Amino acid sequence: PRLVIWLYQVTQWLTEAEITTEAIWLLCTPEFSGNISPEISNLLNNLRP
Amino acid sequence: NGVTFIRGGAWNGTTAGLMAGETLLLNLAEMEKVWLERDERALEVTRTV
Repeated sequence: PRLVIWLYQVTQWLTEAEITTEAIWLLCTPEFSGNISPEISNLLNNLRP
Repeated sequence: NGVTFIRGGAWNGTTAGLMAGETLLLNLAEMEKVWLERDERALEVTRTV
């Protein structure tokens, strides 16, 4: 019952706040690609000097 | 010979070359400050050989 109440509350909040499940996954997931992205490369290049 | 102020990277592709002049202005200001702080009135000696 605790798990079901947690699921119900989370889904209700997501529906109210207009956030899709994919968005919350991308927000709170611990997994990452593991490859340096172009944004990080630009950040490093502009930060080194 | 060890002092270096123009370190490159002024023309960065992220900004398409804009804001180039500001970096040179900052470097010139740093150079002027370094010159002012370390300036000194030198002693004069004349030698006849």
